[PDB]
Amino acid sequence: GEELFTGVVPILVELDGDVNGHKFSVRGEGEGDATIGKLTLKFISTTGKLPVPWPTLVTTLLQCFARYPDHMKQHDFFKSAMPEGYVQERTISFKDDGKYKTRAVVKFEGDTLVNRIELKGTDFKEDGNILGHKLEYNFNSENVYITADKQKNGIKANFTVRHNVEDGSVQLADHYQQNTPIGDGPVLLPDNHYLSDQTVLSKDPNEKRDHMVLLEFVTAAGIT
Repeated sequence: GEELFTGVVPILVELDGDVNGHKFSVRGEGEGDATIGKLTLKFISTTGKLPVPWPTLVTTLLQCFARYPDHMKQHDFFKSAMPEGYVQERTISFKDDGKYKTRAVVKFEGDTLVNRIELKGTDFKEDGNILGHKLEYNFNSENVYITADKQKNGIKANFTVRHNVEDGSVQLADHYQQNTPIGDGPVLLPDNHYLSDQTVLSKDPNEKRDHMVLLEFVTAAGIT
């Protein structure tokens, strides 16, 4: 499990989405290095312009690349489910707006870690932040809190992303998360801990298509 992440791992992310009827498709590529918990990814909208703001998709677009310090390595559920993988399901509720419902399959295909995501959004107002494209191209990073769910044999996470609106307001995104392993072998189930996130978004100056460059540092903490 954790032996699969000792070196740099190439990454493929494929996303199919529909929000209030607006279909779109996103593909991402890059690499991960869990020794330093580093993610470098570039996503592109293959269906033209994205009908939602890119920041709203950052959390949906590989926590198995988190660096768990040595003293916490028995709490790494994500890497314990590899190579057969795990299913990541989320419900991202946007305040005074709609919600994303995502289901992702995260496993290895050879040496490549593949994240295949289906996203469905409903109840979005066309003049509100998301569909109105009123969110700034930035990201406020915080901690993701993880608890074990022994009965369903996985984990759960509950965190809230704050999106800066162009007018100075803040659009909240309530994330409920579940992860369930695909394989039947036993996995590591953790005590309560958290992932510390550092996220930067940027642009590729030579990329003509609607895209987003993503740099992520994910580290576990909360257990001494």
